[PDB]
Amino acid sequence: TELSGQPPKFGGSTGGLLSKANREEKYAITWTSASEQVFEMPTGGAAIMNEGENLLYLARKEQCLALGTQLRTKFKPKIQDYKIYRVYPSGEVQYLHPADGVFPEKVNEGREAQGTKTRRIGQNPEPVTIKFSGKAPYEV
Amino acid sequence: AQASPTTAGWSLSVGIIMCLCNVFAFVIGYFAIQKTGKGKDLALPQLASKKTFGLPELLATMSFGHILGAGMVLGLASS
Amino acid sequence: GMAHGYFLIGPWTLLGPLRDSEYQYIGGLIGALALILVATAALSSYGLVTFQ
Amino acid sequence: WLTFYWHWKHLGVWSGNVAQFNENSTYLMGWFRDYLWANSAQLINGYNPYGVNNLSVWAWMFLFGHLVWATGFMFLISWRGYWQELIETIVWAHERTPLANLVRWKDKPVALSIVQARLVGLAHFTVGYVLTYAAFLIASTAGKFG
Amino acid sequence: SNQVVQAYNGDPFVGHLSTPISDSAFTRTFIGNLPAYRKGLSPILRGLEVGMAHGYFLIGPWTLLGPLRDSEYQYIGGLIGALALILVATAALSSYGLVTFQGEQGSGDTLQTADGWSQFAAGFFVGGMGGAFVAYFLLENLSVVDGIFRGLFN
Amino acid sequence: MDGSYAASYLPWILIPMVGWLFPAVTMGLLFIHIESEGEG
Amino acid sequence: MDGSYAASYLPWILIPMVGWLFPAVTMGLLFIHIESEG
Amino acid sequence: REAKAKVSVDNNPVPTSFEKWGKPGHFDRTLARGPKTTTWIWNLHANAHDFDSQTSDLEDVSRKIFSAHFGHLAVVFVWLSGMYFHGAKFSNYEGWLADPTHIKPSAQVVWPIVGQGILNGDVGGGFHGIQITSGLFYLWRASGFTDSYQLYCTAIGGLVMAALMLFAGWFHYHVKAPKLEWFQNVESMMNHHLAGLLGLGSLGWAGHQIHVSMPINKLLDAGVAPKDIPLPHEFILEPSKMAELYPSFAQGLTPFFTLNWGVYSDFLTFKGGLNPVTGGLWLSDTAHHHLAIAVLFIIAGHMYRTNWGIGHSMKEILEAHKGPFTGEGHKGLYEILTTSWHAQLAINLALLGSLTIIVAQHMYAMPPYPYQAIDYATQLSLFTHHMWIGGFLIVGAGAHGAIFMVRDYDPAKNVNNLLDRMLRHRDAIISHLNWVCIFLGFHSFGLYIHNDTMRALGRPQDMFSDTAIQLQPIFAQWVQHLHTLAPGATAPNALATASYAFGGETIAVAGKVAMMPITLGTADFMVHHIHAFTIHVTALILLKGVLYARSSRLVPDKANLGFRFPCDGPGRGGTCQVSGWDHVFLGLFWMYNSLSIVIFHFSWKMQSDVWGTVSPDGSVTHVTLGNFAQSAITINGWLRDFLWAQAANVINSYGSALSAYGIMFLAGHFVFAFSLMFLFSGRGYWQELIESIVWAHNKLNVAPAIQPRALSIIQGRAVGVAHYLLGGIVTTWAFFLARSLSIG
Ligand code: CLA
Ligand code: CLA
Ligand code: CLA
Ligand code: CLA
Ligand code: CLA
Ligand code: CLA
Ligand SMILES: CCCCCCCCCCCCCCCC(=O)OC[C@H](COP(=O)(O)OC[C@@H](O)CO)OC(=O)CCCCCCCCCCCCCCC
Ligand SMILES: CC1=C(/C=C/C(C)=C\C=C\C(C)=C\C=C\C=C(C)\C=C\C=C(C)\C=C\C2=C(C)CCCC2(C)C)C(C)(C)CCC1
Ligand code: SF4
Ligand SMILES: [Ca+2]
Ligand SMILES: [Ca+2]
Ligand SMILES: [Cl-]
Repeated sequence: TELSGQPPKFGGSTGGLLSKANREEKYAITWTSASEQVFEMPTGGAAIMNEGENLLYLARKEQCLALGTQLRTKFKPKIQDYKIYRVYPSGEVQYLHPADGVFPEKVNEGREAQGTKTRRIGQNPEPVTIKFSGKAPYEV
Repeated sequence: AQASPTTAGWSLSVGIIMCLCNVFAFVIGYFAIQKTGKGKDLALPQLASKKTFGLPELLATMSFGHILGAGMVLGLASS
Repeated sequence: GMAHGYFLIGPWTLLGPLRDSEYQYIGGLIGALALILVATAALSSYGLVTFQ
Repeated sequence: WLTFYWHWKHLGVWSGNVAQFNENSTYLMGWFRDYLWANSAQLINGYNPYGVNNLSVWAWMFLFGHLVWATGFMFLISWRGYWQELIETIVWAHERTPLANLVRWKDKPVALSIVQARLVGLAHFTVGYVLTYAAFLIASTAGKFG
Repeated sequence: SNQVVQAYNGDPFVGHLSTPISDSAFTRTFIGNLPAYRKGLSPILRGLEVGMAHGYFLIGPWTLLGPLRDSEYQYIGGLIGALALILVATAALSSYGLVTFQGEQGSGDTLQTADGWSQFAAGFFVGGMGGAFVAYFLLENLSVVDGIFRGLFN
Repeated sequence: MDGSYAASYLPWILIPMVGWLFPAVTMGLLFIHIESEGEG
Repeated sequence: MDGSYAASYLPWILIPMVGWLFPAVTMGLLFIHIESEG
Repeated sequence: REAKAKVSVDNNPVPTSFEKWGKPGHFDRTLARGPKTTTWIWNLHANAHDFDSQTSDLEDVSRKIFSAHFGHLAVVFVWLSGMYFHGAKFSNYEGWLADPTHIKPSAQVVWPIVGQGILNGDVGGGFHGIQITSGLFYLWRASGFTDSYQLYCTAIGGLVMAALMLFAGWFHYHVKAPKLEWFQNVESMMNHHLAGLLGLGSLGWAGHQIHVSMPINKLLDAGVAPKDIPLPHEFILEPSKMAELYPSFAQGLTPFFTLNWGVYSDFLTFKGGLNPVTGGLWLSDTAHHHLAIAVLFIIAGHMYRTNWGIGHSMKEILEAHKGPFTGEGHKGLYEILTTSWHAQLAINLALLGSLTIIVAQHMYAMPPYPYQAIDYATQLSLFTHHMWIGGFLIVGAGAHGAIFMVRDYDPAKNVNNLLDRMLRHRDAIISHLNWVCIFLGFHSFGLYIHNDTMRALGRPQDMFSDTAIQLQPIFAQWVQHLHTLAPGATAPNALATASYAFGGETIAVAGKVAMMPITLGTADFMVHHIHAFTIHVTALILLKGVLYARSSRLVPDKANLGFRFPCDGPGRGGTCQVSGWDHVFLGLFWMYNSLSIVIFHFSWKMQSDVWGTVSPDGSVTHVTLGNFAQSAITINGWLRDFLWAQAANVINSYGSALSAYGIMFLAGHFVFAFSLMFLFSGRGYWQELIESIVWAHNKLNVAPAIQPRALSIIQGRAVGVAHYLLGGIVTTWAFFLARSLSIG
């Protein structure tokens, strides 16, 4: 729906969003803070997160995830309620992280298994046996 | 082709130039020194402005007065 | 512009200060070109102010 | 190594002075001064502050091969990520400089890939190798006439 | 608010800063009124003015430093160099527009379209040829300009 | 019109700049400015 | 530049063509082809 | 040992033992478990001095640093005493002092064996040895050394001092280890380093010059011969022996305290020129200079507040400096330079390398030591030596700036200060520096390429030369003119010019020239722009490495990867050499390139338009006949008339005392080619080859328990760049030394 939260206190920088955010895509990180704190900006320099809700727009998903790891690993009351979404130029918002409300580090029911091979690594088919096809040993 | 100095300080170089520069520097210190009586060695009572608050203030202001006086002497001596 | 630039060469060509020199027609040309430049600036300023 | 051996021995054979090669090819300073340094004297004078002879193109191509070889060194020693960051700063520059904002790239500029960088450094290395040795071979053997 | 540097357009998280050089009143007014950005202009007029200026100043380099500078054909050589560089620049502009506006056309500004960019290229070509030729014509006839400025023909 | 004073090439171009270019440019800027229908 | 060989007028215009016209045309065609569809 | 000071030490923090000497890797917990792979060995050397990765206590780190400083000072004392002893019992310093103009300064005798005895060439007076270029004999003559026994005594004093520094390191790391509070007294440390180290040092050296250097040298230049000069202390025992040289001494130190300074104009001069007898700076001028510098430094050593209220608080000064452009300004810089060792190290390395390059540039054109300008080999050697030292120190400054960025940078304490805003517009900084480097490269090297192409095509009039399209360095010529007009006008009391390189008399001593006007033309303009270009590229690499150490658009979490890491995988198109260490790695190559072109310019210009002989007519015939103007404008000129020509001495050096220079020439070439293998390949191929060789050893049960591992990516890069720099610098060392020793 509509992303809510106060922007962090920041004086500006040249490492933020570019034309991609409006032409292609953008990302958003929201998080609640127990107090006005100082954090490091993935785009360079320091910023101040407000006490309460904080919404911040970033250019790439890895930047939001770096901010999330910093929130959850570098503060006395660990910030782990952060959410990462992807915003499109049509204003559409796609919730991303954590996918099922639970961090992917720990198991949670309801998740399907994708990219899982029943065989071993060294049990891949020889390439000559699948040549002149559009597949590779790790795909059949 | 050297700058001409003065030999004996007599009545001009001392008192009229050196001591007056020392007094000017003492005033400049008494006005502008932030921490005046913060030295580990304390001065003896108060007396007048010849030395009032702390031995280090008097020492530093006499050093600055000597700087000013040497400059003014070698200046008025024509360089 | 074709009509105006064509006919504007005449006045200075026959009556300008270089009319009695070796640079008669060049004098007319220079005059007419400068005049058309100023006229273009006038036209453009007009467009700039009246269609805000 | 092949062509150095062949050319030095054959220069000796052609000039009748096989003694130089037979006596100096044993230590490597012999190769450094009697072969490379010596037979270059003509080449590097194809053009000079005094004029131009028929070795102007060969001297210019000698230096061209040197340049291309070093430019290959460029791609060979420095590896991608540094360049991708530099290109990112240049992209920032272009998006924020007026008048140039009227213009935008159709393909997003990115640093050469790792394998591409090896291939390009090696291509320059080989171009330079061949061109500089061909210039030396031709100019020396032609200015000496063997 | 003693700080003269602030966020760009009130967004500290956009990759830019507002500085006296990037976003001051003088820069806004000057850059915004150059033929590229002057409000309301048609692409062919922007192109014409830009070309006039560029063809005019492109006469100089080869005029004074080119190979024919030491010949009886200095000005003609500078003219030829300018005209050819403007022809290549025009081909570049046309090709840029050809590849950048292939599909659907945005509605924002007329310059950023296929038709608009080709019109800007036509304006640039015409203005550049004209400015180069008028600069060459002034240099070739510098003597009559001198007599005009000194009142020699009165 | 000539000049034995130093740098007598200066009036050669300065007179047209002070008489033609500066007046035309400043009058154009002022014309645009006094006709600008912004707010007030 | 000259040439005692026959048809010495041919390189006169053929060197610019191989060096300017042909490369500009081929590079323009290949550039349009690289950036086609979108 | 308090004495009402701020001293605070721990009386016994570290016990003295030898057991840890038997456990290689005690300082690293990852290495204490013993080796399993060969990498364990290499890392043991990589983290040896990496005190931060050994312990998270800033106090213990400061103590290790202090004792390591003491150890390094002991090492430098040992080296200086070795030099003094080799001048004492292994050099011809006395035979040289008796007649410098006809003998070559020799030292380090070689044992005649396996043919190497040929390296002991005849230097004059029957002495056989290796000619030295360090210029030690000129320095010792300037100091006033007359007897080799005094060099021996200086060596003994230096060894005693080395023992003292070693004992001090042991005593302050094991006995009285100062606390972290004591190191953070930056105001006191600054006051002392200005007044005590610099002020008192130059004061005592001015005194030594007045009492030893000046009288002895005054006689020495007049031909009194060394053995007839009284000892340096006979001038202190007999005041008349000082008054006969300087009647100003006869009035005593009474004019000093009474500001009657002009009387001292006998030995405190402002001559400015050079000594006509020996071609060095006037020792009276150097003594006057040391006196002024001493007074300046002592006065400066009183600015900062310590234990008496008076003085300047550097925190208040830094925080008081903030403007409309820079936000909160220098706030938080005090805390940085007080709690971070790497920030201090970066600043100090930068300024020290710059000071070293400045030393080179100021000593080549203002020869301070007697008879050092006559000797072209010593001049060139000292120039390039200080050049390379400065370049390496600057690259290290960049390295430690990046290290601070990764390790000690705290965003919570850098809120809108200068560092914060720099990090917030690093994109603008680096993009503009990128453009500036490109513009310089096009407009310096590209000009050379233009000249090469024009000359090759037979069009000399289309070149950038003094005879065609001139690029006159007008500004430098104007400044030189101002320098040549300063004595008498904008320098009233100065007798002569500050240096004759700007212009004036072509001072020549013996048969050779000491210093003449150095003219500047189109080629000089081009070379100076090459210098600007290369310096800008090196600084771009280092500054981008520093500013982007924490993060970038590619790697937003680069700080967590550390300062020294190879990459972050082949993803994102490829992220090799994204770390700050790899930026130092590349900046090393570009520093080598910059400094190589600088020293080549120095050599060719000196040999071409300065160095040479002078015939009894005033006419000067230079070493290589002024070929700089017409040849240093193309690359072919540098290839032919500089590299090909002047390497003839180095290649034909076999069968003489300089054959070692040809040997080391080939050796540097080989080491460059060897570095190329580490620079062009990857670790995986070598690990596969090692796997095959390990199988082969398994076939005969010679398999080592420490598994052989290929060099790590970072280590491969370090080895490659180390061998590259070594090979190239040794090549140019041999070339320069042989050339400047075969030009008379
Ligand atoms: C450095 C920037 C720059 C430059 C290179 C030019 C160059 C040019 N302009 Mg432009 N112009 C500019 C900025 C610039 N302009 C701006 C910011 C504005 C908005 C106020 C205009 C508005 C303007 C108009 C309305 C017109 C031009 C026109 C022209 C061309 C006619 C030659 C001329 O005017 O003399 C050279 C001018 C200068 C050296 C000074 C440039 C800067 C001042 C502020 C321009 C002021 C324009 C002025 C009102 C018109 C001049 C009158 C004319 C008799 C010279 C020429 C190639 C004419 C044209 O033919 O366009 C197709 C025309 O109609 N200009
Ligand atoms: C490689 C670098 C380079 C080189 C070597 C040159 C070389 C030259 N330039 Mg150029 N220039 C350059 C770069 C360079 N330029 C750049 C980067 C710019 C900025 C974009 C300019 C912009 C510039 C301008 C605006 C002009 C030149 C001119 C000239 C020529 C002047 C020499 C001369 O004729 O003397 C003698 C002096 C003159 C001939 C002056 C001409 C008289 C003028 C045109 C009178 C106009 C004033 C008047 C108010 C006009 C308004 C009338 C209106 C009311 C109708 C010369 C050949 C001048 C030129 O081309 O002359 C025609 C000129 O107008 N240059
Ligand atoms: C691969 C063969 C080959 C090569 C390398 C050259 C080389 C050269 N020719 Mg020549 N030429 C050739 C064949 C070739 N020629 C043939 C067969 C003819 C008779 C039809 C000519 C007739 C010709 C003329 C009249 C002239 C040259 C000239 C030249 C010089 C400049 C090129 C040019 O302007 O003319 C362009 C060449 C042509 C118009 C002829 C077409 C070349 C053949 C038929 C096709 C080659 C295709 C081949 C696969 C290469 C494709 C590129 C490759 C990457 C696949 C150049 C050194 C000029 C000169 O004299 O220099 C001073 C010039 O005046 N050539
Ligand atoms: C007048 C007082 C004084 C003096 C002269 C020095 C001098 C020095 N300090 Mg020290 N320091 C001082 C006060 C002083 N400091 C104070 C008050 C503090 C507390 C804030 C410090 C804390 C401090 C630290 C933490 C460090 C230094 C370091 C250094 C050395 C680095 C510079 C160098 O290598 O130069 C050239 C070297 C020499 C000339 C060698 C001579 C060294 C001798 C032993 C000292 C001088 C002799 C002594 C004063 C007796 C003189 C008597 C007689 C000759 C008249 C240097 C010798 C650094 C260091 O250890 O570098 C190795 C270092 O880490 N200083
Ligand atoms: C006062 C100057 C100074 C200080 C004290 C330091 C201090 C430190 N540096 Mg730094 N640095 C400096 C100057 C300095 N550096 C310079 C001049 C450069 C430019 C080259 C660098 C570049 C730099 C890099 C790239 C790195 C450091 C690192 C480090 C840390 C680890 C030390 C180490 O590597 O162990 C011991 C050192 C070695 C085992 C290297 C030995 C290799 C030798 C010297 C080969 C050279 C050959 C020799 C000179 C001549 C040939 C002889 C041969 C034929 C036998 C350490 C705290 C490392 C770090 O991670 O920081 C935390 C690291 O990665 N520095
Ligand atoms: C001679 C060898 C060589 C050359 C050619 C270069 C070239 C360059 N390096 Mg590089 N480098 C080299 C060796 C070399 N490198 C090596 C061995 C390493 C490993 C350590 C590096 C690592 C390195 C780093 C880390 C960096 C550079 C940088 C740069 C660029 C500097 C900017 C500049 O000068 O503008 C341009 C200059 C040129 C292109 C020189 C050639 C110009 C010619 C004369 C003009 C050509 C005329 C025309 C275009 C030809 C048309 C052909 C026709 C058929 C169409 C530059 C393009 C820095 C950079 O990116 O700059 C911002 C940078 O960060 N280099
Ligand atoms: C051809 C003749 C024309 C010559 C003109 C050349 C000068 C014009 C360009 C100079 C730049 C002016 C900005 C600096 C003046 C300046 O520092 O202003 C001061 C300002 C900071 O001042 P504050 O008011 O914040 O001062 C408070 C401080 O105490 C706290 O930091 O710095 C900036 O604005 C940041 C921009 C610097 C980025 C510009 C640097 C560009 C490098 C220029 C290199 C060219 C010369 C190098 C020679 C060594
Ligand atoms: C001062 C200044 C500036 C600068 C400027 C510049 C750098 C320049 C410009 C200049 C220029 C660049 C100019 C121009 C001119 C041009 C022109 C004026 C043109 C023209 C044309 C004509 C006149 C016509 C032609 C023709 C045609 C088109 C048709 C037919 C043929 C003929 C020839 C007739 C600025 C504002 C930035 C800032 C402030 C100061
Ligand atoms: S080539 Fe080496 S440094 Fe580059 S991404 Fe692959 S493993 Fe990392
Ligand atoms: Ca010509
Ligand atoms: Ca008339
Ligand atoms: Cl040449």
